[PDB]
Amino acid sequence: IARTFYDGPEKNYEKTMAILQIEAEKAELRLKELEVRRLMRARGDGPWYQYPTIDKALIDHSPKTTPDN
Amino acid sequence: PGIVELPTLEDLKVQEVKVSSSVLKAAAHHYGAQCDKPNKEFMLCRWEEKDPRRCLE
Ligand SMILES: CCCCCCCCCCCCCCCCC[C@@H](O)O[C@H](CO[C@H](O)CCCCCCCCCCCCCCC)COP(=O)(O)OCC[N+](C)(C)C
Repeated sequence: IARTFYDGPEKNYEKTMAILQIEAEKAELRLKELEVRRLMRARGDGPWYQYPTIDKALIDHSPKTTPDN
Repeated sequence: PGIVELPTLEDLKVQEVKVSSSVLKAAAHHYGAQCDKPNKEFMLCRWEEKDPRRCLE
């Protein structure tokens, strides 16, 4: 029965190790991702949460009938 | 915010041109022909400095 239907304990042992490594890395990635989102939303210095401002190319830099702009 | 600096009344004094607008309009073409250089210098100062206090002379 063991020879025909099953494998040795090493396969399950090392598959468990691989699965555990993947799961732990995903957990730490999720925690880091939440922290990064919080910091970016608080400070606004990252690529995320970049809310639009007025484009400066719309300004007209020509004389304006009056010296004082 | 700071104190706004203003010229004294003494250096704002000048010999005024005391002719009415019709006289000025009658003379205007020759006036713009003859007095072009100082007028243009003043108006360049005016649109560059953007400050009346910097173009008094
Ligand atoms: C000497 C007399 C006493 C002997 C009694 C022996 C007791 C065993 C008999 C009972 C049958 C066991 C139940 C089957 C469950 C096994 C399912 C699974 O585990 O088997 C797969 C293998 O598949 C097997 O072929 C299972 C086939 C069993 C199908 C049962 C059908 C029987 C129904 C009878 C119908 C008869 C005719 C009907 C007429 C109408 C494993 O997949 P695999 O990943 O590859 O194997 C990994 C191990 N390796 C790497 C070493 C290969």
